[PDB]
Amino acid sequence: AEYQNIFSQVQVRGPADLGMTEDVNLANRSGVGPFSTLLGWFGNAQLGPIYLGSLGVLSLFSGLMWFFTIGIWFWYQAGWNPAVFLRDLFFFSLEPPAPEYGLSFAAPLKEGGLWLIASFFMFVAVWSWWGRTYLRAQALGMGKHTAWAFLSAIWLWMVLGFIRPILMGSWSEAVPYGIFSHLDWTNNFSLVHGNLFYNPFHGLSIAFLYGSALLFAMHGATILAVSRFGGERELEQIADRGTAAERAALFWRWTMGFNATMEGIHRWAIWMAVLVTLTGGIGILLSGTVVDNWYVWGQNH
Amino acid sequence: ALLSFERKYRVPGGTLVGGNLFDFWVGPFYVGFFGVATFFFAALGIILIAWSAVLQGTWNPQLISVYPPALEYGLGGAPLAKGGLWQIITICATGAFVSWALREVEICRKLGIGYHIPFAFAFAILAYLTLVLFRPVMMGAWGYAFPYGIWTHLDWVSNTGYTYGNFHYNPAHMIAISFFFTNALALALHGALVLSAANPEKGKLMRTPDHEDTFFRDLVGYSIGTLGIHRLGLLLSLSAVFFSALCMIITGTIWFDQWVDWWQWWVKLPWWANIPGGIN
Amino acid sequence: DLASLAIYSFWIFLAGLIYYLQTENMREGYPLENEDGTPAANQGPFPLPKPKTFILPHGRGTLTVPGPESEDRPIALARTAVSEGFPHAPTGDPMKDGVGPASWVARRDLPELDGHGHNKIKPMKAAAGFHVSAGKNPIGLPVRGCDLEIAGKVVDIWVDIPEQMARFLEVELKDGSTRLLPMQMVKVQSNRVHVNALSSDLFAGIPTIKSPTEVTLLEEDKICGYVAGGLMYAAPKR
Ligand code: BCL
Ligand code: BCL
Ligand code: BCL
Ligand code: BCL
Ligand SMILES: CC[C@H]1c2cc3[nH]c4c(c3C)C(=O)[C@H](C(=O)OC)c4c3nc(cc4[nH]c(cc(n2)[C@@H]1C)c(C(C)=O)c4C)[C@@H](C)[C@@H]3CCC(=O)OC/C=C(\C)CCC[C@H](C)CCC[C@H](C)CCCC(C)C
Ligand SMILES: CC[C@H]1c2cc3[nH]c4c(c3C)C(=O)[C@H](C(=O)OC)c4c3nc(cc4[nH]c(cc(n2)[C@@H]1C)c(C(C)=O)c4C)[C@@H](C)[C@@H]3CCC(=O)OC/C=C(\C)CCC[C@H](C)CCC[C@H](C)CCCC(C)C
Ligand SMILES: COC(C)(C)C/C=C/C(C)=C/C=C/C(C)=C/C=C/C(C)=C\C=C\C=C(C)\C=C\C=C(/C)CC/C=C(\C)CCC=C(C)C
Ligand SMILES: [Fe+3]
Repeated sequence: AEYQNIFSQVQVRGPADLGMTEDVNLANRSGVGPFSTLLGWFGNAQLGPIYLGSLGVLSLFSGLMWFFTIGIWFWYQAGWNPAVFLRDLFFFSLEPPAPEYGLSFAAPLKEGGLWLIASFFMFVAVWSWWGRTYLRAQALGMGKHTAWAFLSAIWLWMVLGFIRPILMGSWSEAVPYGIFSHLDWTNNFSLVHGNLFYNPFHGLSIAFLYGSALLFAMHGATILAVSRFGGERELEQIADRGTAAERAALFWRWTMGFNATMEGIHRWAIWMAVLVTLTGGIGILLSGTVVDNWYVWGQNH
Repeated sequence: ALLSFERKYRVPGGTLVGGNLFDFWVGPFYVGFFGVATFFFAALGIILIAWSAVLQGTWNPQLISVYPPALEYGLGGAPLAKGGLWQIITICATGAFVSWALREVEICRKLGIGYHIPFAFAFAILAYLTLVLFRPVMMGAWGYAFPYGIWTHLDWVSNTGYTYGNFHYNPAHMIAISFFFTNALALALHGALVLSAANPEKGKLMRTPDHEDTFFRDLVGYSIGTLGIHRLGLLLSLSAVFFSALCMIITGTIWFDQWVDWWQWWVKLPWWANIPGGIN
Repeated sequence: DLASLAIYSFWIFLAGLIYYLQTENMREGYPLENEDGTPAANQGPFPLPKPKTFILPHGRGTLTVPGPESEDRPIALARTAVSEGFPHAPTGDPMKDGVGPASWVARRDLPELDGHGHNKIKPMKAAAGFHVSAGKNPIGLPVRGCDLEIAGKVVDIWVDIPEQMARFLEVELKDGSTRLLPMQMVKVQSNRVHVNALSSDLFAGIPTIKSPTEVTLLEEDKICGYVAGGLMYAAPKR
């Protein structure tokens, strides 16, 4: 058998890479963590360094508060018994306030207040982390793509628990923090709105989700098939096209009639995925606020 | 008809069957024995779908729908109008998919690249064959397979899912959904990365793979590497499909009850099975 | 209703995105040409995009695409039929002439630079702090060809510094001269290194580099292209 380049045959290690500097505040960067021989066979072996910063910490803190706040509640339902906790870990749940309380923060802790507490922490955690992925790129002088593509995910997240519950009149329409319970919520959201398979955005969402999985398979497999010509070095293959990007382009032209460029394929990649939560966000926002049943709508449009 | 850098690549050879007989192109499309093979299987199949359109009495795409034999026919053949067409079309679809794959192989041999593409395609080929071939044959009737209709096949999904309650509970389905969601997050990133590098703020210079690796170490404390993210992408994908095919081969064969009840094996563990409190 | 307005506005948006994406992918290769090299009559529905300029780091100038397309090299091929679409045959040694699976591109004759302007790929003997930290160490192992005959030995591993990764194996030949084999085309085994693409007698053919401490984009392409063409062209010996 020939070599497939899935796992490296020989690892090589040198001095820990402190990374580029540019306008980064080197006082916030931690110290290079260890080297993993494990991860080495697959990707880079170097863990760290990581950049902390004020925003990094605010987020990381909110993040644990959100995680602990839920857990305090799970232990509560487990009667502080370690065996129960482990046994029903999947069934516990932090439900939102009841319908009565509407959009107020008045609800008692034991019936949705604790949910509001948590969500607050999660609301801070997320956005702050967004800010972070924007500032880190600015420090390095790179484009804001990662920050923008992250917004797309924030979009759906925002609709599901904030935007939609506000437009409905109650925090009771948001998602509960629980493994099995948030699955149950999903199933209900479909039934109540007349089967989401009739929602055209949901239909499109699935298109891209499947598409993203098609595309990476394609892109991945491709770059590995011409790695033997230095394909993974995309950026320099952008500025100076090599035999790698040509054969790559030609395999797909000959196959399905058309192809991409070493820079273009990424523009496809970035959108294909971004649209998943883009269309999905819309689809969920128009559910219950404008369209009560997607089957009925599906009959008249 | 050619790309500015194409000619030098259009050389003879590489075919698996038929030497130089079909070794030629038509516009951008490369042909090859298998180029032909799928045209045959594709057209014949289309014809049959069109013929099953007249037997149903409609030409609307959103209504056409080729259904399989009824559970009464077992794994035998059936009359064209009552599942016999679906069975031949299925033979034709598989003939096209397979051929297409093999066609990509001959295109690789000519370009001297690796067989990663047609290898990754074989994974979708597998998913499909699980639904229309392996699951039915193990259950005992072509009827458990899905119909070829734009919406009718969505129903099949919806009906097949709710047969076992909330399908969400199938454990392999949960594993497969993870890989899908991940694989998208991943593709979203890898594409934004390579672009935020080649397209830096206005005026500045193209960044280097060094700034990429940097950028992520600062963000999450780790960078898989340009050869790694492409291995990962290829892996999150094929896996999400592997687990998907798996989550269905076990549904209706080794397990046919509500999926949500399968989770009792965990809660009914001697150690805590009786301890009071909690949810159970 | 609002929903109907939403989905339509979307399919409109989606068609403009498909338009945008497709043209972006036409920066290279276009405009198309006939087999004779002259511009083709039909270029498709999509137009060429407006030129964009990349300012390459380390004062290496700029790149504008789309731009004037030229192979900047000779193509030793000839037509095999009187009409379009048929294979073009190599008039010489496909391997030596650089055609088909052995094709290479005339990339800049400069080596790729890391973030700080230092050569990306260096032999390991001149790479400070780098060593083999896992797996078998190829260095010192005899290299075999697809014909099961020994063609040389490994005398060093060329590495990619910024990404810490093995990219080439410097091999010494019977005549004391070295060549580079792409890591990706060799199978490092316990007691040897097997190269399936080429046969013994073809190793001497592999294009050589001008400096002994660096490889230039061009040179990489020639080497990789040569080793890969062996797959199809060596075959009579493999
Ligand atoms: C995976 C589990 C279910 C299933 C569940 C769903 C669900 C759930 C949804 C779909 C949806 C779709 N499914 Mg499905 N689907 C299944 C199996 C198949 C098979 C097959 C050969 O087995 C095919 C061809 C399809 C095809 C399709 C698309 C028509 C549509 C999604 C767009 C998309 O982006 O797709 C991903 C692929 C790409 C982006 C690549 C481009 C491929 C194009 C889109 C193919 C068009 C085919 C055309 C309509 C059929 C032509 C046949 C002629 C004879 C040539 N499905 C299995 C049985 N499918 C979505 C929809 O909107 O439905 C109404 C949707 O919500
Ligand atoms: C029985 C129930 C219904 C149904 C009900 C729903 C409902 C209800 C919804 C979906 C949604 C989706 N459905 Mg559905 N769906 C059904 C059947 C299907 C089938 C199928 C083959 O049958 C398929 C392929 C899909 C596919 C999909 C996706 C396209 C889409 C979600 C995209 C996504 O990535 O979200 C995941 C992405 C996010 C949640 C993004 C936000 C993430 C945030 C920003 C990150 C937080 C991080 C946290 C703080 C950090 C954790 C990490 C730490 C290290 C611990 N559905 C059935 C018919 N589906 C969603 C949608 O958008 O629909 C339009 C949705 O609301
Ligand atoms: C889009 C429609 C629905 C929805 C539908 C589903 C469905 C359907 C499924 C999930 C599943 C999952 N969902 Mg969800 N989910 C929604 C919204 C969320 C919200 C937040 C919205 O803002 C979050 C964070 C989650 C998070 C999660 C994960 C805990 C879990 C998937 C693993 C994964 O690969 O994640 C992607 C994220 C990463 C790869 C990065 C971070 C890694 C995470 C933290 C790993 C979690 C591991 C888990 C705790 C393992 C336990 C096993 C131990 C042996 C005990 N969902 C919306 C409302 N979700 C799957 C599951 O298995 O559930 C039980 C599943 O089948
Ligand atoms: C209400 C129904 C149930 C449910 C019931 C089912 C059922 C039933 C099935 C799935 C399956 C899947 N479900 Mg579900 N599912 C539910 C809810 C969800 C949710 C959610 C957030 O709620 C999510 C994310 C998912 C996600 C998923 C996917 C992991 C998986 C389908 C992908 C796949 O197999 O592709 C694989 C890809 C293929 C099969 C296609 C193969 C394509 C072929 C090779 C090529 C075709 C080419 C074409 C003809 C060419 C056209 C050419 C023209 C020129 C264009 N489900 C609900 C709870 N789900 C399916 C699965 O696991 O399948 C194995 C499945 O059978
Ligand atoms: C097309 C949209 C797709 C997408 C894109 C996407 N996601 C993104 C991005 C993008 C483009 C980012 O840039 C951002 C990122 O940073 O990626 C590396 C991110 C991100 N996507 C995430 C999740 C995510 N994305 C999802 C989906 C998707 N993301 C879509 C498929 C999902 C699903 C499928 O539900 C999830 C769960 C986050 C991991 C990450 C953003 C991180 C964030 O918001 O963090 C706030 C911080 C916390 C909550 C910290 C606490 C975490 C745990 C509760 C505690 C345990 C861990 C902790 C490290 C322990 C510390 C212990 C101490 C002792 C030290
Ligand atoms: C890891 C697996 C992932 C993957 C990979 C993948 N797909 C691939 C490849 C790869 C690596 C290709 O090389 C190949 C390609 O050429 O892509 C451009 C392809 C491809 N993936 C395709 C589709 C596809 N992939 C999907 C999924 C996936 N593909 C996975 C996510 C899906 C989903 C999500 O359902 C679809 C629809 C094709 C566009 C393309 C292969 C094209 C091909 O084989 O064409 C010739 C075939 C015909 C002309 C067949 C017609 C056959 C019959 C005569 C009629 C139709 C019968 C059918 C049953 C009708 C169904 C109708 C539906 C409404 C139900
Ligand atoms: C081992 O034990 C310890 C003690 C260490 C802790 C263990 C913790 C455990 C076991 C935690 C388990 C938690 C789990 C499994 C949580 C799962 C959550 C899931 C599956 C889904 C979440 C869905 C939530 C989304 C939809 C939430 C969106 C929230 C928002 C958009 C923000 C909402 C904003 C509000 C209410 C207003 C706040 C105020 C303003 C206006 C700024
Ligand atoms: Fe890439």
